Amino acid sequence: QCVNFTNRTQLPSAYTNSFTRGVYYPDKVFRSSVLHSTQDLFLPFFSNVTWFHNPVLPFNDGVYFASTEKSNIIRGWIFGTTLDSKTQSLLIVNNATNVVIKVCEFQFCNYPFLGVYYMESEFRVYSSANNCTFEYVSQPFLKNLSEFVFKNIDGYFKIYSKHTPINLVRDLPQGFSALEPLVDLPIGINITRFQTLLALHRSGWTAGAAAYYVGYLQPRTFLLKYNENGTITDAVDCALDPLS
Amino acid sequence: FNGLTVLPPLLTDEMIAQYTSALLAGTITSGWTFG
Amino acid sequence: ICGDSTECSNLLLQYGSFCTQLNRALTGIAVEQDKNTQEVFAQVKQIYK
Amino acid sequence: ICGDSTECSNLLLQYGSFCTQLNRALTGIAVEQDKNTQEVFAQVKQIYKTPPIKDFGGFNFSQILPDPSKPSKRSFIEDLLFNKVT
Amino acid sequence: SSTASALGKLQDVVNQNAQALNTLVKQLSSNFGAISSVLNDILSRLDPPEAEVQIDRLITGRLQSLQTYVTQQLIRAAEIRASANLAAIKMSECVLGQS
Amino acid sequence: EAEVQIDRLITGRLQSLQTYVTQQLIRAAEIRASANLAAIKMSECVLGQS
Amino acid sequence: ETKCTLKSFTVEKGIYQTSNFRVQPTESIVRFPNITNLCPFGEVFNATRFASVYAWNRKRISNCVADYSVLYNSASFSTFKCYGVSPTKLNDLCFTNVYADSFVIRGDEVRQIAPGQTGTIADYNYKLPDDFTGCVIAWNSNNLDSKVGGNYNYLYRLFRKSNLKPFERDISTEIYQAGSTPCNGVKGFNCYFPLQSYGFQPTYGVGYQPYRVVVLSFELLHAPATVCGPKKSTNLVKNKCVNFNFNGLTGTGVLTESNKKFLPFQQFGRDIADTTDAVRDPQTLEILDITPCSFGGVSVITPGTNTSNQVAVLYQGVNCTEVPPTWRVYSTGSNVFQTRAGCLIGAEYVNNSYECDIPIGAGICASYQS
Amino acid sequence: FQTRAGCLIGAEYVNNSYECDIPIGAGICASYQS
Amino acid sequence: NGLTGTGVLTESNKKFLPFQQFGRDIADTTDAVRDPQTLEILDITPCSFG
Ligand SMILES: *[C@@H]1O[C@H](CO)[C@@H](O[C@@H]2O[C@H](CO)[C@@H](O[C@@H]3O[C@H](CO)[C@@H](O)[C@H](O)[C@@H]3O)[C@H](O)[C@H]2NC(C)=O)[C@H](O)[C@H]1NC(C)=O
Ligand SMILES: *[C@@H]1O[C@H](CO)[C@@H](O[C@@H]2O[C@H](CO)[C@@H](O)[C@H](O)[C@H]2NC(C)=O)[C@H](O)[C@H]1NC(C)=O
Ligand SMILES: *[C@@H]1O[C@H](CO)[C@@H](O[C@@H]2O[C@H](CO)[C@@H](O)[C@H](O)[C@H]2NC(C)=O)[C@H](O)[C@H]1NC(C)=O
Ligand SMILES: *[C@@H]1O[C@H](CO)[C@@H](O[C@@H]2O[C@H](CO)[C@@H](O)[C@H](O)[C@H]2NC(C)=O)[C@H](O)[C@H]1NC(C)=O
Ligand SMILES: *[C@@H]1O[C@H](CO)[C@@H](O[C@@H]2O[C@H](CO)[C@@H](O)[C@H](O)[C@H]2NC(C)=O)[C@H](O)[C@H]1NC(C)=O
Ligand SMILES: *[C@@H]1O[C@H](CO)[C@@H](O[C@@H]2O[C@H](CO)[C@@H](O)[C@H](O)[C@H]2NC(C)=O)[C@H](O)[C@H]1NC(C)=O
Ligand SMILES: *[C@@H]1O[C@H](CO)[C@@H](O[C@@H]2O[C@H](CO)[C@@H](O)[C@H](O)[C@H]2NC(C)=O)[C@H](O)[C@H]1NC(C)=O
Ligand SMILES: *[C@@H]1O[C@H](CO)[C@@H](O[C@@H]2O[C@H](CO)[C@@H](O)[C@H](O)[C@H]2NC(C)=O)[C@H](O)[C@H]1NC(C)=O
Ligand SMILES: *[C@@H]1O[C@H](CO)[C@@H](O)[C@H](O)[C@H]1NC(C)=O
Ligand SMILES: *[C@@H]1O[C@H](CO)[C@@H](O)[C@H](O)[C@H]1NC(C)=O
Ligand SMILES: *[C@@H]1O[C@H](CO)[C@@H](O)[C@H](O)[C@H]1NC(C)=O
Ligand SMILES: *[C@@H]1O[C@H](CO)[C@@H](O)[C@H](O)[C@H]1NC(C)=O
Ligand SMILES: *[C@@H]1O[C@H](CO)[C@@H](O)[C@H](O)[C@H]1NC(C)=O
Ligand SMILES: *[C@@H]1O[C@H](CO)[C@@H](O)[C@H](O)[C@H]1NC(C)=O
Repeated sequence: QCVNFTNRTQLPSAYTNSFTRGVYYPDKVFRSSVLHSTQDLFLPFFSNVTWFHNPVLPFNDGVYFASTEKSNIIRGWIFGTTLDSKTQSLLIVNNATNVVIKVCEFQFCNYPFLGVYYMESEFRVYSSANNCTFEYVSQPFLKNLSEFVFKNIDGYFKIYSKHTPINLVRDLPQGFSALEPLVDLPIGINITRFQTLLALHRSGWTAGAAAYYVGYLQPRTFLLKYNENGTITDAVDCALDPLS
Repeated sequence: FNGLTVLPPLLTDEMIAQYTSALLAGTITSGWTFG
Repeated sequence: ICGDSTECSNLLLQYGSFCTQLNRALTGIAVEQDKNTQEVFAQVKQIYK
Repeated sequence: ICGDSTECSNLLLQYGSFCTQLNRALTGIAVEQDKNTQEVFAQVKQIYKTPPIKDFGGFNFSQILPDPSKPSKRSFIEDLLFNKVT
Repeated sequence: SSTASALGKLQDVVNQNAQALNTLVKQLSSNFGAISSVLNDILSRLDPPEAEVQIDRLITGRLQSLQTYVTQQLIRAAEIRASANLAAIKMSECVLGQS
Repeated sequence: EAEVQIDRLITGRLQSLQTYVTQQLIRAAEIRASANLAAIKMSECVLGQS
Repeated sequence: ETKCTLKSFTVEKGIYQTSNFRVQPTESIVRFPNITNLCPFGEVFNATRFASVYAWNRKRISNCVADYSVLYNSASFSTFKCYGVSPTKLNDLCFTNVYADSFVIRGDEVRQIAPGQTGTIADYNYKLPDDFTGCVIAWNSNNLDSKVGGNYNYLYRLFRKSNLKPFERDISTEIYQAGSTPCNGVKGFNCYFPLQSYGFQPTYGVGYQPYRVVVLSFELLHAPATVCGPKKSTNLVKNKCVNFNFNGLTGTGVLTESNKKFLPFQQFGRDIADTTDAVRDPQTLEILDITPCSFGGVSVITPGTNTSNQVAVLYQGVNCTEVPPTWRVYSTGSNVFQTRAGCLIGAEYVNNSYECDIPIGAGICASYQS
Repeated sequence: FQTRAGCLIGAEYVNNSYECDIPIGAGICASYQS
Repeated sequence: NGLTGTGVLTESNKKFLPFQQFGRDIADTTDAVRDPQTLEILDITPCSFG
């Protein structure tokens, strides 16, 4: 259930400075008042990240996603290889009710979306799905900056998240805050490309300021500082600067 | 070499000679008073 | 030890930090040598002629 | 080396007395430390006391003599040294 | 009272001792080629005949580390004793008389 | 078994290196004693009559 | 003991270190998650049809309670051998995310299921990692996987452009170019199909009877435990040196009501070098902190065997509140004393002070008059 | 800069002479003013 | 010609006898080779590290 469109919306993907975003708790072990050095897949400091004002993008090692969103326009995520019923793909949808995750061979047309009716009943993202294995339902994931880290390691899809009230206008904030683990997925899928899902007012779609930040992850070594309460509050990248 | 390195001393031989000359001129002219 | 080999390096990894400990002593030796020479010769404040 | 393991203790036992001279050396070091302090400081036979009234021609050793006010009975400079280094 | 870093010798002696202890205790977390760094696990997992092998690897590694620590301690103690003898001499000549 | 042979080489060269370092430490102690003696001699015989 | 360690029948007046004591643990505590449910092993073991070697059927096992005694006493298993753990301790541990890989292969290739092994299916159909942990089970399946017409359902790869990384699944049936001339996707000279079909026939004897293989792979503390053994939990106690087994994490020490703040995802804690300083119990989900029960060296003070046969025993760095080597005799009514060095038993403190013999520590020293 | 001890990047070589701060080697050493 | 090694190669002024194939200096470290094609004497230096 979907028809093509003519207003070929294009997001002016500019480049901005990553600064110190993309720090997550590596392990499930409490520590306190300690400097711990660990090597893992992170987002290198002071790198460039792509900011958009719905293309298909490679996943590569991992993905850092952020949205300093107002009113929670962004809805869902789609991952896979070819995004078709031939190959297994992954779908995540977080509507006003419980978030729902599936790993299926869904069938997608040119652009999927939820749509809202104005009393809201509208969902025509995909068309068909023949066979699949895993489904999941849990609490919904979501002016406010929402950060997500997506990793695919050893048949485990780790998704970490964080939320922070934000008042700065445009640039990624000059702050530091770790990303607590949120969910693990115990299935291995050949994730290499992914999309994004929105919520348009289907009455004529009106959604153009879909501003969000995207970045890629590389394997590096970090030094982390745990305070008295065991909260990651400071980090130092290694392969950045002779001082570092 | 094979992973071994030799670092140069901080004080070059000319500087060491200069120290010795200073000591020896002082003890010729002043005596022990310069110590 | 490894002579620019990767697998040798990986095998050597599981021995812990022997090499940091080793190389921490040679530095002490070198600093000691410089101090030896300085305290033997630099007995004067000025340079006479 | 073992940490409360009968099996590990039995296995280590067949190495001979590797770690009896280890304890011997450590104890020798500790006794040496006590001897070091004793021979450095205990140069005197009695415990002399400065008189209650002090007039040393004009010199002022107050910063060096112990102050009865402090329960540690350490002088000013000694207090500074003790507080400085950790 | 004001100037800092005036007591470098004592401070760095303490630092060296602390570093030696820290590396010694940290060395307890190395596989040395075995399947684990914790002995209770291999005791609680597998059959004693090969537990002998794994525990032997642990034992040889830990012995090596301990011996190295002890030798370093001996050298440092020799240095400290030399300094203490010098201090006793200086107390005799300079404090108890004019030099 | 390549890793076994590599292990043999590694432990042998580790022993050799450690022995070298220990000998260096002992010799450094000797040289330091000699240097202290030299400093005393040069401060007591050059800078004044002994 | 001083005579024994000093190797003499005469001991001179002095202080000699003899041994060290450790407070013995009392009872034991086993605490496992309260969840109980049978683990579904029948279907993974009694599936009628099995796929080929290059399509080895993988299944994930989690959130179940499993007993391996039934898998142990089963004599029907021709081969039953484990690598990283003893088979008798399987029902004594707790894992998470178990994997079961089942398939049908050649009995002559059963030796190929081993780390650091190269064969035909070991390198071109299914490769084990060198650090494999788990168990391997195999048993004859001629009656099931062999027919008088020959079961050709079982293919296996022969030609590949390269080797296999361990734990892979390859099903790509591309034609193989065996010569300089490119096949251009067309079979012919120097162009052969990599897969070859099994011809399992009951007429063949041993060595050609097809075999059924199941491989169980585990993990070692990489996630919260979800597959515990058939053991049963029990109650917990505090302020006593006991042996504890928190969900497979073994240890010996004294537990206490902890004070630190844990985040909901955090299970346990440590400070420096694998010192687990806190645990959340699987049942109550309460934070407790662990500390090893007291221990320390012991020394003797004797006036000299030439003079008397009375001794004073010092326990180093130990609070005198709990002390009773057995030596309960020096715990009934003998004089006790406390000092910065430790606890002193057999000697009596005195008001007056004077230059002294044998020392003890922290400015306190002893002698013979008692 | 190229010196007897090796090569130095990020430091400017002057003609003056001061007391040594961070001994580099071969008789030359560095300080902070840049 | 089977002698494998890594370094920087230059022309050399050493004089081999008409029957050697390569030289070395001390402690079994190869130092100069003659090319199997042209039969000319080169020199080897290990490229720098530090
Ligand atoms: C996972 O998905 C990725 C793609 O997201 C696969 O990698 C790439 O897959 C394409 C498929 O068309 C390959 O293109 C062609 O592949 C054939 C066979 O490999 C080759 O003969 C052609 O010349 C052409 O390259 C592409 O090569 C391939 N790239 C890599 C680096 O693999 C991947 O195969 C999928 N599976 C896994 C396990 O990653
Ligand atoms: C959108 O919200 C609705 C309302 O909860 C959910 O969709 C269905 O909700 C019913 C009621 O709980 C479930 O029985 C269905 O299984 C849900 N549908 C699916 C496909 O799971 C769900 O939270 C959201 N719908 C999505 C994500 O498709
Ligand atoms: C799920 O449905 C797909 C779509 O049909 C199946 O894929 C093919 O199904 C036909 C059905 O006759 C088979 O002949 C093909 O061999 C199948 N191909 C592949 C690549 O599977 C698929 O088998 C179904 N089942 C699963 C588990 O995916
Ligand atoms: C760790 O968290 C505790 C609370 O769990 C913080 O305690 C605060 O202490 C100050 C000092 O009186 C109080 O004013 C706050 O109200 C306390 N916090 C709460 C939530 O009650 C403690 O400061 C934290 N440690 C840090 C931030 O380093
Ligand atoms: C000898 O010198 C000391 C030096 O401290 C004098 O101490 C003084 O004590 C008074 C009263 O506490 C302080 O107000 C002064 O500041 C101290 N002097 C200094 C320099 O701090 C001590 O009084 C002197 N003894 C005499 C004068 O008999
Ligand atoms: C697979 O099936 C066999 C046979 O059905 C099971 O073997 C058990 O055999 C004993 C005596 O031979 C019977 O009393 C049991 O009833 C059988 N068990 C069952 C579940 O039927 C074998 O246990 C089955 N595999 C597993 C993993 O349970
Ligand atoms: C030995 O243990 C006892 C009991 O814990 C200690 O007695 C406590 O001492 C503290 C102060 O040191 C008091 O505040 C408590 O009231 C005492 N009784 C308790 C806690 O029940 C004793 O101090 C310990 N000995 C040493 C040397 O630490
Ligand atoms: C192989 O031997 C031939 C013999 O003719 C060499 O040919 C000449 O060799 C001389 C001296 O080596 C050179 O000055 C000429 O320039 C060579 N001419 C040609 C046409 O080769 C040849 O150089 C030798 N080496 C090779 C690689 O062929
Ligand atoms: C990458 O980061 C640099 C850092 O300044 C920036 O100038 C550049 O625009 C970014 N993007 C690309 C494509 O180089
Ligand atoms: C097309 O979409 C853009 C982005 O949302 C919007 O600014 C523009 O007004 C739209 N134009 C039409 C004709 O719908
Ligand atoms: C665990 O289960 C037991 C009985 O099955 C129950 O008494 C206990 O309350 C459960 N744990 C929690 C935290 O509820
Ligand atoms: C014990 O002491 C007495 C008196 O000091 C002495 O005569 C005797 O020889 C001593 N015993 C031994 C075995 O030396
Ligand atoms: C001295 O003995 C008295 C008993 O009359 C006791 O109260 C006091 O604590 C003792 N003091 C010392 C230092 O032994
Ligand atoms: C400093 O030394 C260089 C090196 O010879 C010389 O060329 C230059 O004239 C000197 N003076 C100044 C001011 O650079």
